Amino acid sequence: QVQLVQSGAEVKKPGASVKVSCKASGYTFTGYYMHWVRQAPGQGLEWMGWINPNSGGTNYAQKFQGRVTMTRDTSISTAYMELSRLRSDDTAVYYCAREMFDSSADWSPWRGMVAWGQGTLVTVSSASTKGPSVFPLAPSSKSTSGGTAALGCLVKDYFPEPVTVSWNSGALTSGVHTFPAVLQSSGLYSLSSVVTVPSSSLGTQTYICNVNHKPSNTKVDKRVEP
Amino acid sequence: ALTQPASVSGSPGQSITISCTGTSSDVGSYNLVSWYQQHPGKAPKLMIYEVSKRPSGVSNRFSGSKSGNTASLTISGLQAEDEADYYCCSYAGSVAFGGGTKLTVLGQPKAAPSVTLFPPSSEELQANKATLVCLISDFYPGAVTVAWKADSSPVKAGVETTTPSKQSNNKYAASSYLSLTPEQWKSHRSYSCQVTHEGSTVEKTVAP
Repeated sequence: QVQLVQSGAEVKKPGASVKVSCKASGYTFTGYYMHWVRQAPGQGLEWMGWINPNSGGTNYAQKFQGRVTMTRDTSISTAYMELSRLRSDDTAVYYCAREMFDSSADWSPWRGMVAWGQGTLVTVSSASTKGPSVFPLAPSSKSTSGGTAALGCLVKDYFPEPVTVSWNSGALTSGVHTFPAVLQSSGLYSLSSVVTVPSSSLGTQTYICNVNHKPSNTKVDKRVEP
Repeated sequence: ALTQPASVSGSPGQSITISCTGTSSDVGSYNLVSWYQQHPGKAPKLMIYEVSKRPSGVSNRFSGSKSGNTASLTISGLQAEDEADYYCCSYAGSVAFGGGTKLTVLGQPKAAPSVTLFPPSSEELQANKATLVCLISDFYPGAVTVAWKADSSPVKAGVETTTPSKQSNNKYAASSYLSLTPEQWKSHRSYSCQVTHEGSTVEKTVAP
C-alpha cells in the first residue's frame, strides 16, 4: 500500500509563511515525482509545481514563482512545500500527489497523479485564533436503535477550521457521525460528533471523544457518562 | 485553463458524457489528458490517463476519448455512487486543470430526516451557558426548514443552522443550534426543534 501522510492544519496572518510536509511510504521515494496541488474551499484544483526527490530539481507554476519553494529529505522520505508572503486567497487545502509512473517512464511527470495525501487546510486570516470548548452529550435512546443509544460531544466556539474528533482513540469507528460545522454570526464555528452504542454497554464501557484543534494547539479528551 | 461544464445530470442506467476543451497546443497536440473523480471531503482519484487508459481497479463504466481540441469522459450505466465532481487535466507546458463538473444523478427517491435533539449539558450550565443541539441526517433532497419553539411560541434569536451538506450515502445532513442563557432554559416548560422536509414535519422536545 502506497501512503502519503501530510502535516496538520495551520492558521497564518497575512504576510507570513507556511511550510507543509508530506511523508511517503509504500514505494521507493526517490523514483517518482511529487506534485503539490491546492483547492480553495468550494473551488477547483490548482497545480503548484513538482519536485524530483532524486536530485531535488523543481518546476513551479508561473503563478507562484518567487513565492514557493519545494524541498525533500530523502533520509525520512518527506517532501516539503513552503509558501511565503501569504494572502487570504491562499486559504486552501494543500495536497501532495505522486506521479503515475516512475521517472524512467516517457512523459513523467506530465501523465497524472495516482496517490494523494489526505490534504492540509491552511487558513490565512487576521482574525483571532480561538480554541474550542467541549461539552459531553449524555446518551439518549429516544432516536435510533433497537437496543442502542446515541451519545456525543459538542465542540463550540473555535475559529479557524478544522477540528477532528475520534472516539476511544480510534478504537471506536462504527456508528460515528461527525457533522459539518456551522459558522455562527459571531464568526466562530461549532460542530458535534455522535456515536451510536449498545445500550447494555453504558454502565460498563467508557466512551471518550478525542477533540483535536491543531490551529490553536488544543486537544481535549472528554469522557461522556450517563 | 481547460473548459468543462460546471454541472451535468443524468438518469440511472443511462450514459453521460463530460467535455473538456483545450487548444491545439495542449489537448490537440498530446495524448496526455487525465480525469479525476472527487467525492465530498476526500482527495481526487485518478480515473483516466493518456486520454483513454484506466488505472487498475477503476470500473470499466468509465471511458475516455478525444477529438480535435476536446477530450470526453463517458460514464455508462450511471449509478447513484457516481455523483461527485469530475476534473479533467492536460499537459500544457505545465499541468493544466479544467474548472470541474458536478454530476447529479436524477430519480433518487425521497428520504425523510432522522432527528436527534440534545438538551444543554450540566457542565455547560455550570459555565453559565446553554446550547440545544438538533442533529438532522439521512434526508433527500437536500432542502430542510428548521424552527424552534419556547413552550409553544416561536424563537428566532440565538438560532444558527447549517446549509444541508452531502454525506457519503448521497443523503444530506444538517445541524441547528439554539443558544440560551441558563435562566432562560430553566424558566420554560419545554423547548422544541421542528424539522420540515418535503411538507412533512418532525418535532422533538426537551425539558429541564
